[PDB]
Amino acid sequence: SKLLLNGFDDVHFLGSNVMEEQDLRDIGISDPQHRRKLLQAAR
Repeated sequence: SKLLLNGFDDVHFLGSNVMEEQDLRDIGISDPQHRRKLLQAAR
C-alpha cells in the first residue's frame, strides 16, 4: 500500500508550526523601535 498519508500527516502539522514559530519571532523583528535602532546603526 502507498501509506503516504501516514507520512504526510506529520508534515501537514509542521506547516502550522513553522508559521507559529516565525509569527512569534517576527513580532520582534518587525517591531517599531527596530526602525529607531536601525537608523542609528545604518547612519
